[PDB]
Amino acid sequence: MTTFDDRERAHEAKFAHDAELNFKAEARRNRLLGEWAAGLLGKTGDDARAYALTVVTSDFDEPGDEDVFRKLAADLEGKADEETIRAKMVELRATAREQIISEI
Repeated sequence: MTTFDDRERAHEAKFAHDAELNFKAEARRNRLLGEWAAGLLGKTGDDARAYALTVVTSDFDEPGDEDVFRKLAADLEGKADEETIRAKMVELRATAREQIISEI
């Protein structure tokens, strides 16, 4: 009865016309970071998937806020160095578009 159908995806040239399919890769930078911490925290399957679906802010650019580092170094206590957090998510600017163009 419902008014929806969302089906397979079809990104054919869409990354330089459309918003909707662009948007995911346009951002992505923080969407994949719970999918990192998941495994380290022992989360797998839906335990990973659901956890990943509550990890987005895009913190830690210039000093003035800094909470994600503070929270991760507690949550991930024993599984990430300070530098292991602060060096990682730096590069994911590239990995963000990459993982979409991988898992099309």
